[PDB]
Amino acid sequence: GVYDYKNFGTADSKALFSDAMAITLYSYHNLDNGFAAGYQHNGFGLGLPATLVTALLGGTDSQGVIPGIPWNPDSEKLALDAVKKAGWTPITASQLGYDGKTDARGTFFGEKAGYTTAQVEILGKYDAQGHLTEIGIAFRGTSGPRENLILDSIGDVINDLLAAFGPKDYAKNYVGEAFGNLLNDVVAFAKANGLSGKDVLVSGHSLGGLAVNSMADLSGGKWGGFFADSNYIAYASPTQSSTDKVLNVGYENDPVFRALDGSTFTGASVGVHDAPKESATDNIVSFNDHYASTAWNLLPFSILNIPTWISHLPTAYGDGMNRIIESKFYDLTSKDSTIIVANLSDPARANTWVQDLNRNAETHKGSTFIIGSDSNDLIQGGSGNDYLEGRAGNDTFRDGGGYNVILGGAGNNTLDLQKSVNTFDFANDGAGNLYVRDANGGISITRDIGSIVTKEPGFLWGDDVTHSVTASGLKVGSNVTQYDASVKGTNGADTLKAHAGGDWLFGLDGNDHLIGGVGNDVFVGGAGNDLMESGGGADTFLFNGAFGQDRVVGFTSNDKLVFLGVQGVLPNDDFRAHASMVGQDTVLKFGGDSVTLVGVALNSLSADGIVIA
Amino acid sequence: GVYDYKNFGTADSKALFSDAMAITLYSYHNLDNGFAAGYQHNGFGLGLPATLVTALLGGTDSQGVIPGIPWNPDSEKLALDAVKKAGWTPITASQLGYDGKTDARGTFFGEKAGYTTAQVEILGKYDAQGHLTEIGIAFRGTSGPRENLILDSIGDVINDLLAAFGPKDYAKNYVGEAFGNLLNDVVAFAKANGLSGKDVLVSGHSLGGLAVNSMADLSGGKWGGFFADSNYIAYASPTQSSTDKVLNVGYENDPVFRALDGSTFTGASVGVHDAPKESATDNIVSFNDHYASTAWNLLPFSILNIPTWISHLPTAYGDGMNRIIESKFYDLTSKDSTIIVANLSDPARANTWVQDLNRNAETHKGSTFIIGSDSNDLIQGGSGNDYLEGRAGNDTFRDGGGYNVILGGAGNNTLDLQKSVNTFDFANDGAGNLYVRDANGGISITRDIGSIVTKEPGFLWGLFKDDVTHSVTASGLKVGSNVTQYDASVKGTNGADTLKAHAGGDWLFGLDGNDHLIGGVGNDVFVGGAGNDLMESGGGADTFLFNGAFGQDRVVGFTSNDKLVFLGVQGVLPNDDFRAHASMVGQDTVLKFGGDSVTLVGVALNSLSADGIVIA
Ligand SMILES: [Ca+2]
Ligand SMILES: [Ca+2]
Ligand SMILES: [Ca+2]
Ligand SMILES: [Ca+2]
Ligand SMILES: [Ca+2]
Ligand SMILES: [Ca+2]
Ligand SMILES: [Ca+2]
Ligand SMILES: [Ca+2]
Ligand SMILES: [Ca+2]
Ligand SMILES: [Ca+2]
Ligand SMILES: [Ca+2]
Ligand SMILES: [Ca+2]
Ligand SMILES: [Ca+2]
Ligand SMILES: [Ca+2]
Ligand SMILES: [Ca+2]
Ligand SMILES: [Ca+2]
Ligand SMILES: [Ca+2]
Repeated sequence: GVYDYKNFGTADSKALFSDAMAITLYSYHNLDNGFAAGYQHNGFGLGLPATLVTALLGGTDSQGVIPGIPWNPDSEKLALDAVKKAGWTPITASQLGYDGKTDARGTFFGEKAGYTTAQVEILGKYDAQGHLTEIGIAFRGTSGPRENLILDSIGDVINDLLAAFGPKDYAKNYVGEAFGNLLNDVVAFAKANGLSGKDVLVSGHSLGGLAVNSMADLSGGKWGGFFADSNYIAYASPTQSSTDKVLNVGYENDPVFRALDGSTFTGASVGVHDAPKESATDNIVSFNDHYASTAWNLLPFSILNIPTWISHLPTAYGDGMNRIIESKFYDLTSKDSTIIVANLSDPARANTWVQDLNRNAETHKGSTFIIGSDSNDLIQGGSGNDYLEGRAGNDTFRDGGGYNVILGGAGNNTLDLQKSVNTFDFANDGAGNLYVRDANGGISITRDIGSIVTKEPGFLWGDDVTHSVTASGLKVGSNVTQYDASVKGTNGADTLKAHAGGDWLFGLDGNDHLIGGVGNDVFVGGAGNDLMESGGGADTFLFNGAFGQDRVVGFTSNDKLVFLGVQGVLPNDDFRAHASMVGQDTVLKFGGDSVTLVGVALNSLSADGIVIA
Repeated sequence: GVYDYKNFGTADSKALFSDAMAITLYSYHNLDNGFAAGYQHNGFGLGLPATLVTALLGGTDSQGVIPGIPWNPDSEKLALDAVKKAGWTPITASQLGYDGKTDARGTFFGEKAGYTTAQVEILGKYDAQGHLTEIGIAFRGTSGPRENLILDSIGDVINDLLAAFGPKDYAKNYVGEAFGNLLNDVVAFAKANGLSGKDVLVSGHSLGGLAVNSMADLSGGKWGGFFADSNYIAYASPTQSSTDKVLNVGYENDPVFRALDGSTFTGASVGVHDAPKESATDNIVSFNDHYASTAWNLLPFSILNIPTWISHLPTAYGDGMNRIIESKFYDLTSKDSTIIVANLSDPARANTWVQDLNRNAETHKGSTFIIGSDSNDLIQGGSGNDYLEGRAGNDTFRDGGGYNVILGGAGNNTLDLQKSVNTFDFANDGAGNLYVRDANGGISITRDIGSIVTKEPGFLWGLFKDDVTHSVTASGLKVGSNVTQYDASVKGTNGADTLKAHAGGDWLFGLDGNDHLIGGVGNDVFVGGAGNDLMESGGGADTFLFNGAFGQDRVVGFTSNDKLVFLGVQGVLPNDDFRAHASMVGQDTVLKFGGDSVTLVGVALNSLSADGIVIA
């Protein structure tokens, strides 16, 4: 998964992640709530003035920067309710025996001159019998309490500037100078509750992402080494620690994120700074109204260009990245997977195609994941290999080519092929998958998409035609575009045999024996350990999901293997990364799943006969 | 005067400038009205969020950036009405026979791709019979009509960036590209009406300042040389044309003003770029809440720090610089005079002293002018020479020493000396001038200050200090039963007088008329006043005060232990010493200040020393 961490598996990494996000969101106390709401209703162009009104005064359903407006919700109490729902309760200065500053909310404040506008939250996770099981440490980014916002922010900005322009280790020592004492009292508190360093999660966003990396840098030497094996997940940090301890998560179009290298100011710092970084997720795009805008991007991408900071705001971090966590494609992803997160306003969502523009960023490689919203989206895949997820709402998909998985989600979803129905082949396995094969051999596996739009010039001489996806073909009323010749199996073990003319063969679940003929067949073994025999001709073998340990017989020169939505594909992996000889057979391994090409020598294979997506 | 332009002289360059400002303000259509009104109420600190709310939404007495809010006044009708009160009526596309684009307000829009967000107003002044007498051309700075604010602003800023980072001469050609055809129609429309270039005023703020400079650069060679003798007054321009045609007016703490040199982006462009520039007013400060604030100024001054942009906003340009135009000190000032303008919010004004902090600027030289508001101000003159102006409102002054003029204005005004009354001498000519002399000989001439505050030794034998308020009366400073006496005086009349000092030493007040002031062996202070006066020392260590239009005077007996003091006199350029004003005429040294002069009978110029001739 993109957020895999240390040697925690997929699931434990995600749980860690969601906690870090939750405690990071709490540390801001819903300050950008008003912005988020104003933006969602108004956008970031014509209606940007109105978005900004809401950023300051919120509305009936949001609180902006100004406190005590009666018709606003109590966003701060919602912020506390939210963190508790996640399992976290602030630990009082009283429980730690801390003699430093806190405010009425229990927020801890930096200890030394020049660090007094620093903020951190210390939080506990308690079990059923009420024992402490985990400590959360969330460092607040730039900004402070609504009561002292401007003055507090000015302090933070001096600190930010010192990170870039001051003592060489300024950023590294930030947490030592700000919370050295608080953290000794935290070490004592954990000990007293039977907790070690492994039971501590450290998070924060922006300046607080800097703090995360600071503590990681200091953790080997300070606090008696107690925090050395703690969990560090930082969001939108300008810096990266010199350790291997920190997961640095951000949107590649957030200009704050990785602004420094790892704390060095460079020429890149005030422009695009998108070089690959070991600690960072390199390729996550917040597809927001700014990113999508042609007008906005006539201006230079720069941390100095304030409008670009929309991509920095923490609510879109929490909302967009949560949907990456929930995604059906999640386990396909890794740290540097290209992922496009639908983050448009309501009015831009109505007329803007979410797509990989690759704006202001190094060239994206490998497959692309586009993650929709729970509202009606317009999603456009590229000409390469795509994973498009609609989620809820009535979504419409386009895609430019290659090898794709398109999941409609809930709602009434539509795939717009933009071309004549006659340039495609359709098949359906009877188990919720519609296969679309285009004139170039690219295959899309589609689910929950009930309408296909095609352009028919020589029926509508100037021309969209809408086909329903049914068990008997694609239908325009009573008129049928037939699926390609198929043999459908069951979720039991089946023997399936192709006709001489070629068939799509659908094992579905169970260990199936698929017997090709002299024709060009398409083999979909399905889940389970399948035996597939070519029988001659130019055959396609397609592998998707947790496909099993398959055996392929009679595979030749003119045959194609297709891997799509399978485990362990690093950006731009080719077949060689997954292939070995075992005996006389070539095996291709994808996570725990495998294909054995019986009697085929590794050296006879060509990347053009082997598609990895 | 600070805004003297070409050879129009004091008064006509003032009226020119007020015209330039009036049309510059119109071009913005009151876009910053809600900010100005928000700032005045809330300030720029704790109140900054509320200030921005008003900037966007206005209120019941202002319109912010957002159109169509029921309870706002029509700030765009107010702007039209204001430009009309100023004499101007926008000229229509039909009158010009212009085939380009205009919007519902008559505003003209740029002509070519990449200039479509440029805006200009073309206006006409008409006489009593309705004949065109003048054309005004007012280019809009960054921003556009409210209906399209953001997208229009993005275009403008792209233009700003190309001014710095684009083709050489991008700024020079901007008006050529944006409005080349419009200008041809304007030439033809002016010729049609009997006008030449000299009847054209060109103005604009920010990017419109850049546009003033572009048009000046191009005027020689384009549109047939027609506007080569036009009038060019640019506000807050980041650039300066390569010509001698443009008055570049700006606040020195405005980060946009002079950002480029004169079109070149340098290291200083992103910081302080306060180098003297021939075409520009180098030393005018907007004393606003940002400038005042120690916390804000922790942050580096840069066009890249958006808060510093408070000093850029047009209403504070119109309002501050109008007070400059109106000042009783106006005609003392020149292009590079140090001038501090009171621009504080209502909450900042009650507790912040207006003073020359010299923040984020080259060291200020010469006398300092501090201009107040029509509210109650706190004004702090420096240890050098100051001209302090309260205007209306109940004002309070402090001043750190030197030679000063302090005009209280209307209201109940107070001079706070911050030390014992015993360290000052006081004199009064009976004509409204109260003179305050400190322990070092520094003189302040004050008018319309009815209260003097002193800090006196108090309880426990001076451990504690008392603040005592004295009333200025005919017989002295008075506190209850205690009178602080004026220094011994002889007062003349507004006709010709002969006045004689007693040997103990007197202040000799000639007043109007040509007076004969006879000093004695004591230390006298001579104030010939208006008219041509004859003043003889008599010996001792004497002081001769010259202020205003002091006439042609003759001083006899001036020696090495005497002192001349020029205060509030014409033609003192920043940091002038006497040598810029001194010549020999036969046996006599002559000092000249505009049309006024002092002749030091039989003193040789080369025996003089700056110690004995104070110029302020
Ligand atoms: Ca803070
Ligand atoms: Ca990237
Ligand atoms: Ca694709
Ligand atoms: Ca959706
Ligand atoms: Ca859907
Ligand atoms: Ca089966
Ligand atoms: Ca199977
Ligand atoms: Ca076959
Ligand atoms: Ca299988
Ligand atoms: Ca504009
Ligand atoms: Ca200056
Ligand atoms: Ca002074
Ligand atoms: Ca006043
Ligand atoms: Ca007289
Ligand atoms: Ca006289
Ligand atoms: Ca004498
Ligand atoms: Ca005289």
